[PDB]
Amino acid sequence: AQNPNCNIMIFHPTKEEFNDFDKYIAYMESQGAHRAGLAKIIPPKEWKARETYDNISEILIATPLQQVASGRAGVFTQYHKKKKAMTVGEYRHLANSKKYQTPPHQNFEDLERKYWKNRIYNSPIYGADISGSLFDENTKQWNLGHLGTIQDLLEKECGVVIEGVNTPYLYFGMWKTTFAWHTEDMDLYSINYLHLGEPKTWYVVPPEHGQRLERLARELFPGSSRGCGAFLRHKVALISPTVLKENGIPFNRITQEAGEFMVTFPYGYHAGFNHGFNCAEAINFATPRWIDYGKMASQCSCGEARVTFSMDAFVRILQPERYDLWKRGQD
Ligand SMILES: O=C(O)CNC(=O)C(=O)O
Ligand SMILES: [Mg+2]
Ligand code: NI
Ligand SMILES: [Zn+2]
Repeated sequence: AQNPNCNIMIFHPTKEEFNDFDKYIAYMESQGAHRAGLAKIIPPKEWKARETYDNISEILIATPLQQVASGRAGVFTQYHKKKKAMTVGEYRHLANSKKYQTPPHQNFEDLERKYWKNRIYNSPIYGADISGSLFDENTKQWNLGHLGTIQDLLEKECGVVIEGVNTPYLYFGMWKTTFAWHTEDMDLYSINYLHLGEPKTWYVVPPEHGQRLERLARELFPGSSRGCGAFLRHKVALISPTVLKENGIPFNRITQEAGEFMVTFPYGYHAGFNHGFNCAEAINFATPRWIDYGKMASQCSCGEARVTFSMDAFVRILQPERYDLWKRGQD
């Protein structure tokens, strides 16, 4: 069995290997990359996502989210307070202000220590989940706006044509902006490209050990657990690496820098934080190996998780017994 310790693998494809996205994902899996839940892909040196980032300041962040924390430094929840719209240029200035800017630090490990010690005492503002793309239309390789759609994968694998679309989303981050512990909708893959700016630190639990994380989370968030049998679908809970280590949960960590892709694999729980002003782009995708994970994915039916239009068909076709109850949560 390849990669039996479930380490995060880093890949350096040549320009020739960067032509066929599906084929390269399958190659990474042949080497055991999926066992970690997360892989890093460094694009060939010839490749670029677009020519410059000099003209992005007029993108609108219609609903910036202030991420307010409750709990203790290593075990907390966050809620998202909606703020007034602002442009990317306004947001960048805000991120760089004395109130929100990255502190002085020695290296990524020192910054990680400062994040875990101090995150809860601040409420950073995240421009998340903005439909759109920063890939140039002429970028032919690994262009996250030109991937094969999950609807077409389901149709190719299973023969059933379904409604729905699959488009990318932009994330504009600042110091301490946080992504809570989660898997993807329907336990899909994700791919994330860090277009510009400061790094993003990721934490991930191997898919084969995801239920260990879920059991800890039920212990650490006991009211939330009673409220919903899949409350990590709410994307609000944080647990630090120190706490994970104290409770014996297998995980790994890695820092993504600008110009790098990360791939999350089906049922790979992940969480993380941004080091400073940055912009990422991400989208879900599927392969034939995902289908069995989609069929088994948990679902939130309490009403909190509220998701996209396109998840309807996935539930309806892959999970017909759950469909009725899940849809009641959606309506
Ligand atoms: O970058 C972020 O804030 C969160 N992104 C992801 O969870 C992803 O790409 O799957
Ligand atoms: Mg612009
Ligand atoms: Ni994710
Ligand atoms: Zn729920």
